[PDB]
Amino acid sequence: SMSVKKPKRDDSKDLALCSMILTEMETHEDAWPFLLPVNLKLVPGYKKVIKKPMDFSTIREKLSSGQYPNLETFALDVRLVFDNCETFNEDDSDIGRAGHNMRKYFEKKWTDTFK
Repeated sequence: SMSVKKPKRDDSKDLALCSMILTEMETHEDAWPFLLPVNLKLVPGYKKVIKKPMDFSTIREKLSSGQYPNLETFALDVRLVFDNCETFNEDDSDIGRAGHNMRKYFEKKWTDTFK
């Protein structure tokens, strides 16, 4: 509350560390469904169904341009990528399996880096 603060957590390396995690996600072999925005002209249903499209390239550009105020807003967009993928894709599809795998991979790096 006013003039009453918990001790200051060092957040000065967060930007660098999120960039590193994002590099690791970009270079994973199962990243291909997520590298670029879904083509809303070429994929029926996507525009109407997925209210907030997100992809790794869009996260990389937001990250690079100071559009994440803190590491939680960064994790929210990463998780959005996988939540969208589960919304639109069966679990027993290549893309559906890719998304589960990538979510697992991300969540471990997140825990190991920050928790």
